Amino acid sequence: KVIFNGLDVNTEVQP
Amino acid sequence: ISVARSMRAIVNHNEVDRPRGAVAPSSYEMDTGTLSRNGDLLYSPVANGQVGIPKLEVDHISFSNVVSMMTANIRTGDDMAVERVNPDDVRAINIRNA
Amino acid sequence: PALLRDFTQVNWLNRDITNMLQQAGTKYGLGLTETRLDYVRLVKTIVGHALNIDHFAASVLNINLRALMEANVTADDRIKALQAHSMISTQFHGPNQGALRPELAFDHDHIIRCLMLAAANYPRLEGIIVQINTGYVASANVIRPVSE
Amino acid sequence: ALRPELAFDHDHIIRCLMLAAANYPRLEGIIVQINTGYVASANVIRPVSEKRYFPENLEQNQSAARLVSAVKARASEADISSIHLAIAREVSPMFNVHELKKIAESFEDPSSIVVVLEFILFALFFPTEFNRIKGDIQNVLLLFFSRWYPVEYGIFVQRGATYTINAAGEFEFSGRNEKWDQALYLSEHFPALFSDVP
Amino acid sequence: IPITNSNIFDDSSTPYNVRIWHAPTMTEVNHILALMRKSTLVSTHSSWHWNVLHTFHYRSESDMIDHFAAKILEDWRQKEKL
Amino acid sequence: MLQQPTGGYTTLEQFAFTIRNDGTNATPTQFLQLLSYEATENELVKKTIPTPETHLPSARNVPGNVYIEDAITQALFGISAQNVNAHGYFSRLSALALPNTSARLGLDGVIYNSETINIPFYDPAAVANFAATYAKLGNASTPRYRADMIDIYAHVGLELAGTDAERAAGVMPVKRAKFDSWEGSLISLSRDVVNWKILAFLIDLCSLEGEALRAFKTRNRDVFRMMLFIMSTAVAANVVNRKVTKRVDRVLEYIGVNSMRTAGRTATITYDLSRHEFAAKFLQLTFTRWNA
Amino acid sequence: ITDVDSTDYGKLTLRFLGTLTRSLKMQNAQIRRIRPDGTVLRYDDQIDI
Amino acid sequence: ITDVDSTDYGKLTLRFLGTLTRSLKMQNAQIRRIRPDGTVLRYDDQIDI
Amino acid sequence: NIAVAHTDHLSVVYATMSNFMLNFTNNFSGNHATFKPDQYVITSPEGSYKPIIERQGETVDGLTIIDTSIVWPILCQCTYPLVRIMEEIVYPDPSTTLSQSLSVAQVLSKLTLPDAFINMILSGGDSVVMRTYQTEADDDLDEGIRMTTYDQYLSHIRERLHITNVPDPIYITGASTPDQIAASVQA
Repeated sequence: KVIFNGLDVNTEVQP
Repeated sequence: ISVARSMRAIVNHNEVDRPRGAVAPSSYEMDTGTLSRNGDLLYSPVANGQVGIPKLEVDHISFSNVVSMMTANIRTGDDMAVERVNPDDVRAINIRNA
Repeated sequence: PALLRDFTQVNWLNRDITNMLQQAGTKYGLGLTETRLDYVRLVKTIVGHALNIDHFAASVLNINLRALMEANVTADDRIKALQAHSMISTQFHGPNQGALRPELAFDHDHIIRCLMLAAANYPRLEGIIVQINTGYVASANVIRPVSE
Repeated sequence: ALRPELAFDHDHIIRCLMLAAANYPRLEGIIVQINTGYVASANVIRPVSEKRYFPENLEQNQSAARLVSAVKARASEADISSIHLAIAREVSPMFNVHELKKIAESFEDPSSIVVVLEFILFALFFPTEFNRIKGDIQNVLLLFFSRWYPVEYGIFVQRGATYTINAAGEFEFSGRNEKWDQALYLSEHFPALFSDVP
Repeated sequence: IPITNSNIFDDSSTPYNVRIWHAPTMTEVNHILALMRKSTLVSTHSSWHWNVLHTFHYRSESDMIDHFAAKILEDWRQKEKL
Repeated sequence: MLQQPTGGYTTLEQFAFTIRNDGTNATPTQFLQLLSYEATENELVKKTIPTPETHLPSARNVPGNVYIEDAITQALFGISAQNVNAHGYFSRLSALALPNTSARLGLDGVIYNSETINIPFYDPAAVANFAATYAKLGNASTPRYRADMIDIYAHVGLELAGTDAERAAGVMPVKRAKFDSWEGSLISLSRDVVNWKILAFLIDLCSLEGEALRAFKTRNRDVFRMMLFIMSTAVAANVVNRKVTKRVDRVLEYIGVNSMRTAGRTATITYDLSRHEFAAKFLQLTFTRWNA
Repeated sequence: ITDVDSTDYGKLTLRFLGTLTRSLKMQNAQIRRIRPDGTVLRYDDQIDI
Repeated sequence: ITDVDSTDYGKLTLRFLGTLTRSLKMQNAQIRRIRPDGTVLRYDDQIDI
Repeated sequence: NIAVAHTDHLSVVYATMSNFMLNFTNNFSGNHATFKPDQYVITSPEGSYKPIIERQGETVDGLTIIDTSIVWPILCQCTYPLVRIMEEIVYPDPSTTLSQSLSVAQVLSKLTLPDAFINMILSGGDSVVMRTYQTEADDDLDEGIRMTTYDQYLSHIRERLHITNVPDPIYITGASTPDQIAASVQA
């Protein structure tokens, strides 16, 4: 879709 | 009875060079020594070419020690972000192969 | 007490402490002493401060840190758990934080022990794990009840 | 005709540029912005409103649905800024080593070839930037090859996934399959897909 | 790879299954065999067909014992003529 | 730059290897004196060690100065070390392998990317000679280059427990090492040995030649044997203690046999699989060098 | 004092690791080519300007 | 002395496990396979982890 | 349909941008098989090591990561002056990009200067501490044998020898004739 120069993070793993 | 005693009579006597029964702190309270490569603490070497005595090897108390500690740059236990990406089609997924 | 040197007004004490400190065998210090920069970022990571502290606590603090740094397990390894708890062939990306975000390795041995133990003590543990799996099935949306 | 100003000190400027490159993270962006502006001022390219992504009928065709959803997965909406940046960075100096925005492609369906073209076009429009991120491209193309040309792939990978050039100029392949990292871009190693050695 | 009984009329659970391994260098073979001590019911011939290392994995120790006894009789019968 | 003596760097008192014991700094030899054995019916036979791969792994472009002494000694004897190959910085040693490189290996055990002030270092010739072999620690993990984790340990047995007769014969009974011991003896030994500046021992092992090398081997046999000892406890299948009339004898069964154990235990340091691979590789290299 | 905006100077501004300050000290520094190993090369008129 | 609260999921699980009677004697306890016959097998490298 | 707009127009924009004052690096040689960037560091005997190109991963600037999908709009959804029907071509004034290149260079020298300036001082400059032990009675403090620590030599002397293409000066052992020293000094 829209251009994005960077990692497109979605998950946030716990330690 | 005074087994925990580090020091005693921190005062001057007006006549004698030191009061009788005055107790200086042990040299071990003040030998900061070195952290070793293992992480074991050590006293300073007593003579050249000797490794120092590990502080846990012996019963003296050492009140100066090198504690390693992480700086602001190192951080641990923070939640970490990632781009999870789903399989394009569930039927195509391979449960099986070794 | 090594800090009392040339500051305490008590003469014998200052003399004695000066002697102990002037020995070859004993040398007081108040670190920083050991900096350790990263190999990639080139910034300081673990640093060795010579605190005024008992050698026992220092030894425990050092044991813990030594554990955390010698594991060579970065936060990136959490991805390996994520793959396990994810649908087969999900991919994960980034951000390659590197050595700068260390963590302890997943303690396989101890966890399996505690599990077998609890399963002995708490048969109801079964119903906990089932509950977890149930929820996963429920979220995978494989099958839904219907009126028809 | 005399200009009563000091001479451009070429040598000093390159030195201070190098020091700034060592110490000032913002330098890269600064230079890029200058270049971006040039492109923006050259008026060489503007986004249009309509998309010419598919041949007529093929978008609404029922059997095209996967390929469409494939193309739509890759085909991002235009922005003057991102485009001008893409153009500018072909000329701008790179300091922090570049990385590809990693793609998860199994390459099962034929439509997956989109990603392959997505790289080929990238290598045509932007040979330079392609040259920086190419190993990260090779990690993807290797999946495409192993899935589409398994036997040629086994041969190639048996030769080595990478190579180094020796002083005589001859190529020297690793003999080993190993995933590329951009950490290697600054090393002696090159992705082996781009060796052009038959 | 599962193996069937040599007889094809015996449709019953297969005693074990062969497992081809990636190998190919001797070193990779060593490593695999070292790691096989960590597995459960697993065994190998002194050398392998196609020169590809492959190991047998048994459903149970009885099946394993039968395979071992069979192959022992074959080595015995062979060394008898060697 | 520290000049290498006609003997190795090891002749210098600055590099002396000593484990703490009986309240002093014992030389490894006087500790090895306490070692005693119980031969079992089983036998170790030393097979020829495979020649190490010619390949030197690339010292990938690394800005930092790798602490390699700490990395090796902790990989081999460190109590808490794990996943030693995933960081894989042992490869960096190959940077020193080149003639006329700008890198220096400091006595701190750091591989500086360039010569630096107030940091004494080994003669670059000798470090080139050492790196030429030990950079191959870097390819400990690569599948093509892994060393045997089983047969190599027989050599360890032969070099430790092995009597001059057994060593001549090349076969010895699988032994069961034992020594009178203080609490946590194996752990303190493994740290005293982790603290060693072993790079002296290795650089001398790799740079010396002729009568100097032979004198080096006779002078340092006990050092090598001690490293071998900590390693053998990392691989020993179990380590019991015995009551012996108000004394306690530590007992490792068995010398020369890798149990391949990876489970942790209080008595000794444990090898994760990566440590097993690394140690096997290290043994390959060091033993190949120990015979010439 | 010289009215320069020296913010972010001598620092990495990584998105995930945060800002990281490197040492600025570099007394007697030189611009030098490095071998890909990362080790420094002697200056050469043949290649370096 | 050392009870430290849980995370809400841990409260739910501790509640679910019920009262911790802990009749099992942990003195020198170990994890070992029984034979189906009811005897306790020795540890076996070659089968137990 | 768009290739003329790329080759016959945008290509010139690359050709001129390549001559811009601040595009100082050699980005790519046209051959993927062999090209590697020239790689440099600021570096000192004192111990600093500062690569110009380095890999730190994604940065706040958003320049590091590349979405290659950008090629699709460039083909399938972007107009060009050449396509299409006739449109006047813009030739930007040099003065804008030039003058901002120049202003950037002055911003940069102004910025690096305090760093460069402090370090000139911490270096101790072009001089070295030197003991001068006397070998005879009636020796002035100036007279005697000059000597210095190795750290000073590394820090101040040796780089200059390297920079002047001369053999590294000989070590002196016990067996050292003055003539060898003369050959070395003249070398």
